[PDB]
Amino acid sequence: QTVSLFIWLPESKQKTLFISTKNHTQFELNNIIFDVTLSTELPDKEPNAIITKRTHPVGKMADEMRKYEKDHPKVLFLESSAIHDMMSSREEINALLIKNNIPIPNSFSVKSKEEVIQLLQSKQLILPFIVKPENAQGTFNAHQMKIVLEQEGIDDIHFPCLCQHYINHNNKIVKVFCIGNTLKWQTRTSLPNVHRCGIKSVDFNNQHLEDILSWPEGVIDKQDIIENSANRFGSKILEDPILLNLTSEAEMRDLAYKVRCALGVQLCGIDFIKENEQGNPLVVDVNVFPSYGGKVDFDWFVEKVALCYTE
Ligand SMILES: Nc1ncnc2c1ncn2[C@@H]1O[C@H](COP(=O)(O)OP(=O)(O)CP(=O)(O)O)[C@@H](O)[C@H]1O
Ligand SMILES: O=P(O)(O)O[C@H]1[C@H](O)[C@@H](O)[C@H](OP(=O)(O)O)[C@@H](OP(=O)(O)O)[C@H]1O
Ligand SMILES: [Mg+2]
Ligand SMILES: [Mg+2]
Repeated sequence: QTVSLFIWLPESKQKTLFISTKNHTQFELNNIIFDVTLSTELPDKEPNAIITKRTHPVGKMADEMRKYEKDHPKVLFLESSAIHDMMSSREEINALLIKNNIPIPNSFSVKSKEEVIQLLQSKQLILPFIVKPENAQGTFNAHQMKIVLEQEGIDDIHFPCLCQHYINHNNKIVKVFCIGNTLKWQTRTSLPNVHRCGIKSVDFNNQHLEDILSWPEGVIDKQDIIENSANRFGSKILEDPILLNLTSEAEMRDLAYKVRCALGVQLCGIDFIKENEQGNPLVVDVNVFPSYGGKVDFDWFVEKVALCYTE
């Protein structure tokens, strides 16, 4: 039997994702011959599956994608417009995690300051909390965060947004990348533990963590400033999370399976933290068709996609 897989990615994503690339590649896996094509444009001939990350929620690619899906219903998308749309909403992601009993820090999708005030006044939302845009993917603004340390810190929040209780997690985050059942994981630095010293809020873009160098004195412990200032608070690789006693392989596989089932996604990245590095994983982010840690082997990627396709 033969299966055609078509990888549809712009050069920008091809460059960040792959060490190198190939046009024609054919291989056999589990008694099936896979023909894999990579292009920046949609296929002229209908394949069995299209493997794609939609660069932006709106625009030409998004439009082409929706049209193609409608007009070629037999083509499997990894991942579809519908999955990208859901994964572009922090509300929709967290609703599915909650519905599927996957621990997260306490989270509220809010539309207004009045709503935030009521959540604070009723002791539902506990300080400090991080404010994440409702839009989750495809822009610089999607990653523009505020940490609210005191009630007065709510004044300049951009709505709609997710307000999520801030967990002091000792500046370690576990990243689990999935190609279906195939996993890759790592630990990175994250954000420092924060202190409620009187400062009302601080801001950072997750793509520009050097913002943290400018936070007022007292929010971060002096020793944490010493330990992280040399790399400008950048997202730095740490030791393997099992070796660090943060998690186990079985825990990561269980969590990743639960998230994939909850969200109906095969190609994703899951970020989780633990309060004081102990207890339940707390999922803080799920991303469609992620970085996989950057610069991955092309042949590895396509074989694992083929494996996923069979399953
Ligand atoms: N509830 C929480 N408590 C403490 N820190 C949190 C947190 N939620 C997120 N963080 C920190 O903020 C960072 C950015 O949050 P998040 O991962 O949700 O945004 P994002 O979707 O912009 C990241 P990506 O670039 O991986 O998509 C995380 O990497 C983590 O360091
Ligand atoms: O895999 P991690 O380390 O979690 O980071 C990814 C983010 O999670 C994605 O949201 C990025 O996509 P966008 O820049 O389109 O939002 C994505 O950008 P990319 O698709 O260009 O690689 C990555 O930065
Ligand atoms: Mg993240
Ligand atoms: Mg994200």
